[PDB]
Amino acid sequence: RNMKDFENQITELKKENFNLKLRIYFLEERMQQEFH
Amino acid sequence: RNMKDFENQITELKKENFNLKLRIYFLEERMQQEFH
Amino acid sequence: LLGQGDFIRHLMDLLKPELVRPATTLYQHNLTGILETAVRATNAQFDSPEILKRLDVRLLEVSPGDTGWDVFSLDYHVDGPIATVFTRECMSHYLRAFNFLWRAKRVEYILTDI
Amino acid sequence: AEETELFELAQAAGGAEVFKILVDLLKLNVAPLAVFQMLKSMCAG
Amino acid sequence: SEFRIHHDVNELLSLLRVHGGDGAEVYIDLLQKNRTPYVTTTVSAHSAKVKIAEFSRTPEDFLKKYDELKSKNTRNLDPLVYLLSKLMEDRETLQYLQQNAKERAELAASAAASSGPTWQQSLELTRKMLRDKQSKKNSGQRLPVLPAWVYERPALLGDFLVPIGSLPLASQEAAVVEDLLYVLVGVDGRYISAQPLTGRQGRTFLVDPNLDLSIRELVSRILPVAASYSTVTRFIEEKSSFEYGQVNHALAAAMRTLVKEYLVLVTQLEQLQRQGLLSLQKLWFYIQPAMRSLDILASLATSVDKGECIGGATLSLLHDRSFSYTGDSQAQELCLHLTKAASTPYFEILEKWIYRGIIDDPYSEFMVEEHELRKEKIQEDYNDKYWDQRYTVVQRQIPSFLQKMAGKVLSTGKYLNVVRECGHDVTCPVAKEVVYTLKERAYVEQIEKAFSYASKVLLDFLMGEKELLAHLRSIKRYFLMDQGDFFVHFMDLTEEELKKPVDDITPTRLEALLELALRMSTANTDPFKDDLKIDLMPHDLITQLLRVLAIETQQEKAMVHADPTELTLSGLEAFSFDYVVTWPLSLIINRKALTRYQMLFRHMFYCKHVERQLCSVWISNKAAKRFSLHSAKWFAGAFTLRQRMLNFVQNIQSYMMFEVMEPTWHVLEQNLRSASNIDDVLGHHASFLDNCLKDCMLTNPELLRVFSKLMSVCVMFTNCLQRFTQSMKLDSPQLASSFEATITKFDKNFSAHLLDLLARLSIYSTSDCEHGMASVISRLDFNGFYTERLERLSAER
Repeated sequence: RNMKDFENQITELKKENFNLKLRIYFLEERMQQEFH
Repeated sequence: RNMKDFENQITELKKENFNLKLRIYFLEERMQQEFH
Repeated sequence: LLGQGDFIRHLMDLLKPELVRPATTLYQHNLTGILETAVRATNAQFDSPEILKRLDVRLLEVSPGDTGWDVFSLDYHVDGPIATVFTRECMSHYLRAFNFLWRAKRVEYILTDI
Repeated sequence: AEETELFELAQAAGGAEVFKILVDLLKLNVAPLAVFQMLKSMCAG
Repeated sequence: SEFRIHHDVNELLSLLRVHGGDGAEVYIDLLQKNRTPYVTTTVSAHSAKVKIAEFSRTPEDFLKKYDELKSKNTRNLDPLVYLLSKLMEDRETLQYLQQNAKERAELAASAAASSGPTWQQSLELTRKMLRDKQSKKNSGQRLPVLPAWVYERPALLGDFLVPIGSLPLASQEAAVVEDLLYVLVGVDGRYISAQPLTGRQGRTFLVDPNLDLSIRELVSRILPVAASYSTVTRFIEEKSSFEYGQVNHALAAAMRTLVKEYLVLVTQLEQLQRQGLLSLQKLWFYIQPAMRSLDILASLATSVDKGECIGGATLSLLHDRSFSYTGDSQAQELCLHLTKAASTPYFEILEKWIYRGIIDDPYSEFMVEEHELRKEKIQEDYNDKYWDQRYTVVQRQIPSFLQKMAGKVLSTGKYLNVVRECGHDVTCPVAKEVVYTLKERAYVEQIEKAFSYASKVLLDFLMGEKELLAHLRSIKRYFLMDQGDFFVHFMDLTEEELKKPVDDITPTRLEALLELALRMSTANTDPFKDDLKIDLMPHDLITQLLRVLAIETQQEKAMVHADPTELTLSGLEAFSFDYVVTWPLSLIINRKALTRYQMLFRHMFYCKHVERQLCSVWISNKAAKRFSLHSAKWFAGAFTLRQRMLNFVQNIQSYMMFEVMEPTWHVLEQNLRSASNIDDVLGHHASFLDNCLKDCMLTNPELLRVFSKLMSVCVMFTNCLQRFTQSMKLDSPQLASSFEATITKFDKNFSAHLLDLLARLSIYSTSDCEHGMASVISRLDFNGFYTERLERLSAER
């Protein structure tokens, strides 16, 4: 086991949530554009 | 840093990732409903 | 097994103010790059990047009353058949043996510094 | 997702709520025991 | 899809009404560790059945229904047994779940209170249902429906539509023999009749009630193949329909060969009856060997229609029944030939989808169901469907002998249809055919070899005929700065129109300048210089990023909902680039990736716009060398603060440019220099994209706001500074009051912002570790006349 692994997991979780939020933002933009 | 800070951040990150997944699911459901 | 001493000498050269501090002042990015920089400098320059991946850094518990030279420890990734060799019980035994070796290594390094 | 067959199994169970979301999960290539453990994890409440 | 599980996790938590604990936020990761592209959810069904029967309250109905369900052969059934027994064992989960389900039923009740088969008709109905599910599913494909005279003109399949009580005993045996010769021909006898049944049921055979009981029983014992042939003729008829499948029509034709042999053996039996030499024992002595041959195929066909098996699911059932008839070589070798014959259409379809890559499924029976999509949409939508739902995979139409490598097969098929959409498809260099076998390592080895050769062809075509590395090279010189001459040309020219407000300037002017700079520069080396363009971001790279980063925390609707019409957009604010890459060629350029490369270029353009503004303001105060070294005191202080912020600009630029740009670029160049396939390329591209998502420090909302405020303050300072320098040039309100030794006020504001900047680079970067802190907060105090104040600010925190 390692504690630096928990550190890297945080970076990976941040990048994953960043991609998720980028998808959410683009999706919300598309939703607002198409529905209005 | 400290050992508990990483665990608390990981718990919060997991909760936030689950919330992001639910929000993306709602967004995708809205996309399916409107565009299809 | 606390073998090649060059890494320990690297830690003496660098971690003197970080390990000297209590466990409450753990720093990770610097610790991560400390060994990486000293792998190419010490005799561990021949260590395979795969070996450096099998190796890692870890922590045991929280106790601020101990200087990091006594408190700070490492980690290692045991994977595949290597995981089947360093069993979790065997991993515990290896970690405890490394703990005793580092307890004496820290005492020896402190004696050299004294 | 063979909702007819799911309800048929539920009726033939004769046990103690449809929970077909779990039937979807089991048909989502979920382990028949990894969710079994979560069944008690959530049953604890 | 991938979040349908997260939705199901939340739904299950709500249904169970589980408040205490952490919920499924971990149990979802348990299912995330219990997910696979293949299915092996088969349990020791005997053991599971024993456990279930032990836990059963009314086991008779449970056993009957279990037998019926295994006859239905539904999916996820056995893994449900592997969950059922695991829950009956989890008595704690069992008690807490029986209580939870009783509570859910009670809550639903409270909410509510407050608020005989005709085999021919069944065949016709099933034929109509199959025709409907073939026509509607085709949805634009001709249905080769057979003439309705097939459903009409009965007996086209060919099945069945003198006192004997006083007959002599030996004469009774011989007469029953003759009548049986008529009966086993699908025809009436003289003492034993047949009757049609209701549904898929056997021909209810009557018999002379006056017949001798020992002979009648011997006939009843030999009758068993009677229904096996009546139904076999029905099975050879019904599944011949193209709506029953063309492959299932081959399946019925295969059975035709053996039913013909069963007829031939009945004909040769006629030879012995025409010799007047028939003995009932010799019949049974011969009927015994063949009734088994009829029965095995009768049961396999009965199940093949009872499960309505079709596509690869039918092949799965066939391989199953093969292993189930393992133990009787009189059936195992026959099913070995049956499966061999059936594989032909299946292996041809797979090889058509694989060995040729061109999936062709008139009945849509193949696993790989190419979901049609328009490639035009992906060229503009950040969402992509071509590379994801262009070749969808139908899980049900899949044989089990390739489920383990069905994923690799799907990858090869997707790359094969990919080379077809690229218009460079060729037959595989090796085109060995697939043969049905109980062994599957042959098929899997062929699959592996095909995947290797398919990578060797498709990846080579990608890096060749598309040569996207050159497109990346231009995606660096253009769209990533790195073209020094081009950037200088843009600064010298586009400063004119970016000065005009976002509406003030004309995009005809902008595109004209975009063309003219290249026409008046020395950067013709771009062979794809046309694949660059100019776009009007209808938001600020910061305002949009602000609403995006502040998502679901405190600005999901507080600032994500903000509209830019209420605000004024800077002429440089809308500035952005556009690119064009073909759907077959350079399809890697997606609207999401273009959005990322444009957001990076947006920050780069805001940065270079500030850099040029500061450099110009410095050149604007060029009189200080000849001007008084003391009288320009209101200018000497600004000269010092101009480098005070020039260093901050140069540092914030070079840090990202050398530690955010070089790492992503060179690491992506290495990953692509060793890329294997399309997924490998997507990963090496994400090395430059997802990693660049934080290489430029683009994921901290607080830090983004702080840096934006600093940039805004420095822009305002250089604005009133330009106003003052222009008033000084001309002499050589709010703007007239923007020179009150305003260097002090600007220092108070910008320095307060920089104080919070250093505070963030210390605290937030300390909590994030990383080298970004040592590269910026530590970069912020190069000498002691920039760190002493930061050290005191750190203490004052």
